[PDB]
Amino acid sequence: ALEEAPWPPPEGAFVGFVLSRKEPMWADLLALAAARGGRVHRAPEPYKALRDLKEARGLLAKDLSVLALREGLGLPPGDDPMLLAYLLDPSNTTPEGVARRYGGEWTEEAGERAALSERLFANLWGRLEGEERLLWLYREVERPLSAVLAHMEATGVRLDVAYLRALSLEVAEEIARLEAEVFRLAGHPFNLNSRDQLERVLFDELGLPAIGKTEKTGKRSTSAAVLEALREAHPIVEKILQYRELTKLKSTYIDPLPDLIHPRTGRLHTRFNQTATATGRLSSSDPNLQNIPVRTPLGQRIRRAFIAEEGWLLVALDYSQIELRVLAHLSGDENLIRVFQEGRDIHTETASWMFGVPREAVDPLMRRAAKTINFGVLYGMSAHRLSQELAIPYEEAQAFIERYFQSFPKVRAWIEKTLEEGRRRGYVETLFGRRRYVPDLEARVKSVREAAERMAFNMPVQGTAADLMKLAMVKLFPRLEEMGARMLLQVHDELVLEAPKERAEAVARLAKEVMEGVYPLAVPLEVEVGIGEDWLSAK
DNA sequence: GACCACGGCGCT
DNA sequence: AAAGCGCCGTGGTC
Ligand SMILES: [Mg+2]
Ligand SMILES: [Mg+2]
Repeated sequence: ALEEAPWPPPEGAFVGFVLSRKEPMWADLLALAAARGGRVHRAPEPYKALRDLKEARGLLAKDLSVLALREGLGLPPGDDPMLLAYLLDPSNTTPEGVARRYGGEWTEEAGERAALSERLFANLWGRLEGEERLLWLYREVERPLSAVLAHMEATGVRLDVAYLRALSLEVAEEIARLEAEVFRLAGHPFNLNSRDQLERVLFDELGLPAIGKTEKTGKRSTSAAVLEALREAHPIVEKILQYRELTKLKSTYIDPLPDLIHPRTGRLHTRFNQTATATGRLSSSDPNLQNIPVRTPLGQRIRRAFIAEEGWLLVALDYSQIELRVLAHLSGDENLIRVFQEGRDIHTETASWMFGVPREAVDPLMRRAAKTINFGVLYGMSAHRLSQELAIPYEEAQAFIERYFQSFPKVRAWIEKTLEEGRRRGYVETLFGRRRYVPDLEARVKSVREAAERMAFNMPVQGTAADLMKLAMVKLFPRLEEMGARMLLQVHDELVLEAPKERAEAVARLAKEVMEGVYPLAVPLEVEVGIGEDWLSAK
């Protein structure tokens, strides 16, 4: 029930391929095949074979499409059963799993993969039968978006290598001064990178009171938060906090990034994973460029390393208070929609409160602090943690939480409805109908249940913002190609583009408009836009 | 070398 | 009682 034919596969066939490694940009195409009707075609010389295809249909189409772009081809990605599955159940994140759940085994033979892609698409496509809403998301968002992600990955972003190279030597020296002090304070050297060794030193050798425990092993935590609480109990704590910062940045960004520069491009190429999140957001792997530093001074110094090619400019666009505007539209809370209809900003307002300064005195750093608070409280943070963090009394934190929700009466009602329906149906959905199954909504253990609920009511808000960003990327991409501009990165509610200096303004202008008008809501969407030679200056 | 579980921590 | 991610050392394998 599956014969073999000479390479030349008929049009519309599903491809199957094997890579030396999972990164499309660094991978060696080991094998390539195709499956159609009831037979399979294997290419004797894979690279040569790529030229024959007109489209990539099958598991991980975008990835082969990326490698294709890397070789000068324009093979756009088409149907991909992974996208259908992801839409049926966001827990379908890997081929291994999707193949086992929907009909087969993910092997290492290209032929078998092409055959697998075909039968999988057939079964999954049959399951979406009637799911008009998921069908809309597939054809109007996911499938086209895959093409967008391909170009983004293949294009990559420029990095100032010698800059980070020198930054490394500089920080290494500061790390040395910090570890050296810590050791003097402890009275003896030990591996500071080891949480276990630091536990003993802090809680046994020194007489510092433990503040909390780790989740799976119950050890006394040495988290930055636990360290905050002990900042004044001993001189060694501040030191460890700075060591933690520097080494985190150094080992995670400063040193690894310069070594990931592809030779044929001289740019960094990240993976944009389309089926890896339970809410519908994307993620970046290998170089995960969705978590590049930005808070601290050294963090900012690192972001300054992402630069535009000579003669071009980076254009950074970011939705304003994105998830709050979504909540207003989902909850229907008129007081909250009025906030936006009146051009207000909850982050600036919370910041004003936090630091005891008039709005107009809040800086971007203070406002950034307030966002974690606003979203922390919205999504479930406890009075206890809130009081701890802000460093205020329990009652003062308990009051803020009360006022917050009392101020937007409809939000809690919406939350409550999202859960009831979630309990009955077994899943929750976004504005466009993206679904996430949350069975634990009925666990008989409060601990597990309430955690399940927090995950449950957050999905529609985070997911909807995701649908929006993806939709916008799909509408924006073609407009950019015609203007000679390129899309480089996506950071959940942010886009980083690269445009020739003579068009950077028109591009910024166009992107902003495209994004703000993506899908009109009961509240306007505002996009902040910036232009500059490096990512930091862009925003 | 190649992986994994964890505690941590960078970003949204 | 914030949610969603991926990556880095440490320990401990294999
Ligand atoms: Mg934003
Ligand atoms: Mg953002």
